[PDB]
Amino acid sequence: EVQLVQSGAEVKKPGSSVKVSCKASGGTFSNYGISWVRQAPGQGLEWMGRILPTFGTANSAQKFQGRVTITADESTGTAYMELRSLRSEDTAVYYCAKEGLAFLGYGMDVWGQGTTVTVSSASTKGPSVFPLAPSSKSTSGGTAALGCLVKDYFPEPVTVSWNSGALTSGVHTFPAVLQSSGLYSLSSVVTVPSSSLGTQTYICNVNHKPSNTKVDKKVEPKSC
Amino acid sequence: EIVLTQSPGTLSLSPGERATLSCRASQSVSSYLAWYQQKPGQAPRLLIYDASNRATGIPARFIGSGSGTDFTLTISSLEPEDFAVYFCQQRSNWPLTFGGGTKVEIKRTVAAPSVFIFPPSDEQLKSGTASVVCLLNNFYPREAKVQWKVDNALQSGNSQESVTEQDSKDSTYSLSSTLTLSKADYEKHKVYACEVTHQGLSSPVTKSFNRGEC
Amino acid sequence: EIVLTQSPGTLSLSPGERATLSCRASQSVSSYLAWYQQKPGQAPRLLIYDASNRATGIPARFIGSGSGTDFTLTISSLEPEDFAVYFCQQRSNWPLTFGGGTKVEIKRTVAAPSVFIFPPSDEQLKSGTASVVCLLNNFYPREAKVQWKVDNALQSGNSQESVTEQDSKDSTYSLSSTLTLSKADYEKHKVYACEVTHQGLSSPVTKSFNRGEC
Amino acid sequence: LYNSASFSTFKCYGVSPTKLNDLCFTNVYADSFVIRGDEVRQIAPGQTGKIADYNYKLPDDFTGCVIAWNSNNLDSKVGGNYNYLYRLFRKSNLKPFERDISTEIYQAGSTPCNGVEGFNCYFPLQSYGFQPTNGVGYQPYRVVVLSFELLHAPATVCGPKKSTNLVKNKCVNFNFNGLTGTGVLTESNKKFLPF
Repeated sequence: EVQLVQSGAEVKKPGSSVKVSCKASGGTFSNYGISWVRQAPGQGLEWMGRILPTFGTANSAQKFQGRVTITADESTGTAYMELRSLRSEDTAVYYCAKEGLAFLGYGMDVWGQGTTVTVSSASTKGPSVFPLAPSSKSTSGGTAALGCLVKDYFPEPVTVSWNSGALTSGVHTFPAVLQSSGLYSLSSVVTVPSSSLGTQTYICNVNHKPSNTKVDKKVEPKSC
Repeated sequence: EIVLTQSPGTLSLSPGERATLSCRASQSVSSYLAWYQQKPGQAPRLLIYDASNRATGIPARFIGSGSGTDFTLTISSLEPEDFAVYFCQQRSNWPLTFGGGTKVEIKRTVAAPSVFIFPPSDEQLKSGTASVVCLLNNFYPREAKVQWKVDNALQSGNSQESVTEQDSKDSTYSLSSTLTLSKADYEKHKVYACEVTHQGLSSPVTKSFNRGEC
Repeated sequence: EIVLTQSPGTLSLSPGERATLSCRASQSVSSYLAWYQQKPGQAPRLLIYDASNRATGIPARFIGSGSGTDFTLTISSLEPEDFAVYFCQQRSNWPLTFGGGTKVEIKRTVAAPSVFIFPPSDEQLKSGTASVVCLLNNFYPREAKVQWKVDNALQSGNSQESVTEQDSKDSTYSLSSTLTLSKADYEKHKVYACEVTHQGLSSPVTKSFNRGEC
Repeated sequence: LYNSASFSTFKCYGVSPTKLNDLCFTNVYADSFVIRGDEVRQIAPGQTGKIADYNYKLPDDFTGCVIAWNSNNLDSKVGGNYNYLYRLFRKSNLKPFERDISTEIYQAGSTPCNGVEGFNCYFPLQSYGFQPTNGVGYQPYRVVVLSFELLHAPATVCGPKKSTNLVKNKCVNFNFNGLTGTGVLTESNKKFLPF
């Protein structure tokens, strides 16, 4: 059961350089053939190139020529896939997987874990929490939905919990969307019976790890 | 450079039925193909290699066939843990391209999209940016369109959609669209409305609100 | 078990040169082997038996050679009714398996593949399935690739690429690909194209039509 | 080797199995490798395929002996045994009893490869997925190929045929180191020299 421990998330800036590692859990290498696969956010997979660790051979896809440089270190069993001249669209989740010392046939079977590599041009920014009041309390007389909008934060992720995680029924968390400016935003709403309104207090909390912020917005009705 | 396609793109099926995915090629890839099974937010895993063999540990319900320029992956019994995106990778020669994908969903009865709207808050109005949120919750199927009608005028180019994944308890979606615009623009109209059109709706339900008075 | 490899696969040659058909064997089949000739649409009559003899009625044109494990057929001054696939099957031990065979054909100058497109008619639209056919007439050599770009999207061969037999006058090929789809799939597309990639042509030509407006 | 009850494919062509220890041969060669199940058949003399063509070609006029027995306990570990390679691409065929270990990238097309794999330029070798859980025919088979040559040198390996007891005081047939005859053997009082 060969494992492939991979690096961690690395936010970078346009035009910079990145270096992802695919250390093989177990020691040194063998008759491998590790190859690198890139997956854009919410898209299909995309092959990049492969390396032969022990036999000392590597190449990249024709589209990535002159930009990707795959190297291996058989002493420690670690393969690197340094990428230079990072573009704005190169943000993706980069994988590494072994495919047998060959070129055609078997196909990759043991994968790493993914290394998110968001490339942009903005420093960490606190997320501005804004409450969405349960407006128009006349939908169906017994159902209501309310949430708190999280806007202009960077970078991912930001977990959202309601009442310190004491409520999960009818709770949604939409995926973050990259705005034109370059900051992320996501909503999080909860469906609550109209009877509970005006009697139970709901507070949503956020936890932006890079900016270590703990906000607590207590949602309110329209305040007459 | 060989290109692969997968048909169809959605392949909506209910549990217990039989699936049929076709990764039709473009050249001679006679017996060199592989199928991957990626659940959301995870790493892909190998299923079928050389278009007939099955990888170790895979349940026998997965059968692959076909050769030449037209292959087919067939699933006999759809377990709940078989709904994912299925990728095909041709391994004939350089480069080892991939396929589009086929997100296999759950098939259920049609449901009605509950609609809610939220005006921008006063605290959100401290800066010069105002955002309006129209929300659709527990609907099916995926196809749904939202249009904004600020001052009875169609608005475009300033909205962003966001769809959750299928729920694990009722298999219903949930869509949210935002209308980000400047404070001065928010002060240069009267009424705001979001219009939703769905297969499960007899009429295009539209929710609206007026500024200030609430 | 014995295996009889065949090389080459097509052996494109001219009327009146040296042919070097080979029958690379497995075992010691020194002299128990035969060659056959199958005219398309006919029964494969015998040509050579015991690897060095000749059947009755066989002209001096066909001369055989080879022994042991290597066996070769030499055709002297090819003749127009001597272009047919040749099978060499051993008759040493059980079983008497055949070979793949090589379809000898005429070598001519590279030609330009013409392209035609025919959309379905109203009568074909009375059914539940459409019928879109491309056409590649009078081209050379055999190898080709036909693709469809529907709505500027890479569609793949939802069809059966049919190739006709070599011409008896010009010795050129004709290709077809009946891209078929359902009526419901017909109306949600807008442009259909037939991509052609050829060695003889430097740039891939494409013939397309727009549905309805025609 | 014969009465071992552990060899799957103790069969061979040049000479009879029962007369192996009857002929004194020259320096017997021995080959060794591990292979799948589907192609132990083509390790025989005179076959063509993938391994009999580019890896280990055996001459038709073969006079050796071929061994093959299953070892799905030592060369198969969980996660595969990516340590047993085999060539699957070559310019031409292979002459009998030839060795090739060069790892120049094979060029299937008509374009320079520059020592780096690319379009129509495959790596020559290939690994074996020796999983512990495979059907028979994919499990490893250790193979030993023998060869007996009739070199003009006298001989170097004879057979340990037999040696029996001796009964004296009877008219019996005898054979001592090739010296046969008949007569009655009795103890002597001679003074033989060591040589």
